[PDB]
Amino acid sequence: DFHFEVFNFVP
Amino acid sequence: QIVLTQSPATLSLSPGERATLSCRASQSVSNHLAWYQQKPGQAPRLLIYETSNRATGIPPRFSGSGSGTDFTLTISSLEPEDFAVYYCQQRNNWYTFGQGTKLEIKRTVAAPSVFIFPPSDEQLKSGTASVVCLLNNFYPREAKVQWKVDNALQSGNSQESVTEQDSKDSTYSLSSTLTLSKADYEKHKVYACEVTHQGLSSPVTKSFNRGEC
Amino acid sequence: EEQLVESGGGLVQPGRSLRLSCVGSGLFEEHAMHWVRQAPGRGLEWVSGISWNSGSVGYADSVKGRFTTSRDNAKDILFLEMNTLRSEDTALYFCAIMVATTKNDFHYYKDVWGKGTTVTVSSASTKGPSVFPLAPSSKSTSGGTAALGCLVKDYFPEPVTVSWNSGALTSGVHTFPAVLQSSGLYSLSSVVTVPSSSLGTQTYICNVNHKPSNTKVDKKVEPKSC
Ligand SMILES: [Zn+2]
Ligand SMILES: [Zn+2]
Ligand SMILES: [Zn+2]
Ligand SMILES: [Zn+2]
Ligand SMILES: [Zn+2]
Ligand SMILES: [Zn+2]
Ligand SMILES: [Zn+2]
Ligand SMILES: [Zn+2]
Repeated sequence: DFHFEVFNFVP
Repeated sequence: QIVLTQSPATLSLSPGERATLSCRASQSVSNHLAWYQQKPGQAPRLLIYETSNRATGIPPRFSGSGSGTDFTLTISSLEPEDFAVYYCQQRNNWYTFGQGTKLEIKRTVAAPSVFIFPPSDEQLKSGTASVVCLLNNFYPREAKVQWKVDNALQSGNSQESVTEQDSKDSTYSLSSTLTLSKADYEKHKVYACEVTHQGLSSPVTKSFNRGEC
Repeated sequence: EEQLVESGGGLVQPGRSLRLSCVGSGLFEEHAMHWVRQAPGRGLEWVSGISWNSGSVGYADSVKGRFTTSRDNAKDILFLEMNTLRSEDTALYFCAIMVATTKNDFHYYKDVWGKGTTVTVSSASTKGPSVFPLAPSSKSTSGGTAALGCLVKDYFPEPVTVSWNSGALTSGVHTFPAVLQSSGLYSLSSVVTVPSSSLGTQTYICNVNHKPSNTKVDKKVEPKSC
């Protein structure tokens, strides 16, 4: 369960 | 996770010239590939993120490109800064770095000057014996250092160490150390390190006899 | 101006535990944090990563089931709890923020790295080095230039720093990376290229310092005499 969205996003 | 293999392993170029570094993934990483630069004693630094985007302050001469499995980092005309280690990195499935590509300054061939050192006498009275052969200011880095004790080839009792590329002359230096028990050192007489290198007209042998001044 | 500082590293025996902390500046915060390590003379290896709200955690297979990553936003501290330690986990351990995305072609990245904390796993024990002269002789001379040095043998753990003439002499100096013996101890050499005319005139001292064992050695290197 790795989602690139979870670890990369603009705060 | 996803394995990243980088080619070339070592890339030798002159400043002003231009570099192409490859990184291939076993499975598609989409466009989530980054490039990092690292120099001795420093933390890595981001160059390119998401395949083709430069971080702030990254010179335009760097550019990234690729998709899925094949990617390339291009340095259009290299500056002295840019000779270092480069890592590709994927963040498609967790995070993975490649094994690294080392970018070295290419220069004219320079033959090593060789020096052997007997083990000091304070070392021998301490109970050990180290024989040091030194290759100083040579290029290229590929060199074969061979230890002979009364013309008997040695294996398993020698260890090598190489410096980083020198900043001004762009050469390397290397030390090969023959580690023997003092008992086995004092039986024999002739200790030689035979050095074969691209810049030598023939194998160079530096030797001494145990007990000579 | 955000910065990351690691701590908790040090010397530990195999099968034992250490616990690293990584503190980001201030406050929760809205970024994931990761552990990246580098073994001596080797490349970077991603150890672990944890999302901003600790909702997602991953590890490399090398450390799985032995290390545990957690974090606390309120303190903005990241933890690497290290269990079942091996000699192969001896490395410099970086704490890093690695966020990058181009969603809606809105370009955003944040990449911050700590300087790292050192982890040494071995059964060996702290010991000061044995400095021996590498004496200039006819075998160390080559047409006007002679070579001399110091052998810094069997010390643990790393680092050691080597200077010549209290730093007065720096040109022609090579201190090589340490080499790890079958014993589990380190050795290196420091050599300098000097004119062979100055061997009879100039004094040469190598300054070796080993902070872990508090060893301060100053050794003169002389020409080999009969
Ligand atoms: Zn999922
Ligand atoms: Zn937000
Ligand atoms: Zn994607
Ligand atoms: Zn420049
Ligand atoms: Zn013999
Ligand atoms: Zn923070
Ligand atoms: Zn864009
Ligand atoms: Zn030199």
